[PDB]
Parts: sequence; C-alpha cells; structure tokens
Amino acid sequence: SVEPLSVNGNKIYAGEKAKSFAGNSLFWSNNGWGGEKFYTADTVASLKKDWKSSIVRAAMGVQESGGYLQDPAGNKAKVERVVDAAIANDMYAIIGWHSHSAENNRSEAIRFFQEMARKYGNKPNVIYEIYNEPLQVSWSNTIKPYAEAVISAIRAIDPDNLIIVGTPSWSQNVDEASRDPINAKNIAYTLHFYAGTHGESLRNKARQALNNGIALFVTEWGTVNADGNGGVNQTETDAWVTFMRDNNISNANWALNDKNEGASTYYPDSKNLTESGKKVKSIIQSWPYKA
Ligand SMILES: [Ca+2]
Repeated sequence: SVEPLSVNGNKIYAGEKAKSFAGNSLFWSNNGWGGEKFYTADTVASLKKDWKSSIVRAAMGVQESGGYLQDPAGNKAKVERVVDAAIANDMYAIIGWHSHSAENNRSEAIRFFQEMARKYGNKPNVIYEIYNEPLQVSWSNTIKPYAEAVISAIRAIDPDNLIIVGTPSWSQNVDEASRDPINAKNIAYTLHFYAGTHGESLRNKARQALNNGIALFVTEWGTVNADGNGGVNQTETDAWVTFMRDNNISNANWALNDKNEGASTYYPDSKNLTESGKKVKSIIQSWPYKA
C-alpha cells in the first residue's frame, strides 16, 4: 500500500529505491482559523483521487489562539482525523508541530508525540515534523537539544519512522544543520521556500547540505511570495520543481485552503482553483512517483 521510508546518507528511500513524493499541506488547524474545515476524510480522499497527491500535511497550531495549548483534544482530533484518512488512502501523512518557538514548550511536544507515536508508530505512512519553522535561532544551541529530546522520546516508542527537524531562519539554513547532524536513525531536515521570494541562492545552500550527507524534506513551499501573497512566479516554480525532482526531495505545497491569499488552492468558499492551485495540481499529478 505504502512503502516504508528510510534515510540513507543523502536520500530518502521508499522500500529499497531512492524516491520522492509530492503532496499538500493543510492550513493551520487552529479553532477559528478556517483551514480546519479541510481536516476531513473527504478532503484527503479528494487529494488522492483528484490530485494524485501522495502526502497530506497536518499543520497543528500550538501557541496561537485555537491551537493545541488552548484546545489539546480539539486540535489532536483534527490531526488524527487526517492521518486516519491518509492511512486508508495509501498516502503518507506528516504530523507537524506547527511552531515558531517550540523550544518554549518542550514537555508539551514530548507529551503529544509520544501519544502519536504509540497510536501510529507501526503504520509506514506516518512522518513526524517536530519543529515547523525556527527563526533567528542557533542550530547547535537551541534547535539540536530540543530535537534530540523529542527524537529520543519518539525513538523509544517508534524506532524507525521518519522524523523531520526544522532548521534556522524559516527553515532555510540547511547548510548550518549539515555541519552538526543529529546522530540518530532516519532523521531528515526541513527546507521551506516560496518561489516568489527565494531562488538560486537558497538552492545553493540546499546543495551544500546535500553535499555534507544530509537528506532534506520540503514540508512547505509556495509558488507565491513568502507572506503568502503576490502572484505565481512560474519560472522560479519550475526551477524549484526540477531541483526537487532531480535530488529526490519530497514536498508538500502550502496550503489546501480557501483564505483570500495567493497561496490558497481555492477561491473563498469554493473548489475553484486559483492560479496557484492550477499550477500545483499540474505539478502534483505529473510527479514521477506515487504512494
Ligand atoms: Ca514504526
């Protein structure tokens, strides 16, 4: 149904061959933030059938209003709902601790992931994303110790499922991370980009991380500007897609949602594709590998 993932030095293996998959990221799961209406089994089914998506990413809010801190069971439920649907539809599912300062609530993240590990640890579909987007923060002094603690907790329960760690400066500093990898099994590192804002320079940093023996994973990328607005940068988008395809980098487009911003796949209150949506759909359906 779904081949298990393993990280061997530089790349991610699905079963026994180097592979990469394309997918979608839901918007914030926070109560009242709109994206939550897409955390349904019906939507996941639509991505597998209509889009041919192989990945669905649950972006669980943590410290903002309506997030996991304010409503734990409420948010935990939307995630479980999406993961169960992904498992049923032969797709990979990323459970993401959608934070910008995760080091602030370490025990909370540990509590959450232990439960998720116990519940989903044996299905080859689940992937853990323990720190969405770290800011101007040190890798070795802030992100690494936090990540190691969480990974330690997970690994005690689930010894082999892929864990993805956020990198400094909006998950752009993957080179900085490669110079001080985490000594653990099946760990990947996140890279986030927005084709309307980031280019070849960010691609070079990625190349450097790849050269140092670290496997990357694009848990979030936009065809539009970093603030989620502006138009689609067609050229940069293509260049980025070729880069990921070449290096077998899995990716999740941000976000299958209908907020009134360029990054959304649908126009407000509709299933009518935006410029971004049409583009990403084409990208997702012609991807070389499927879950
Ligand atoms: Ca496992």
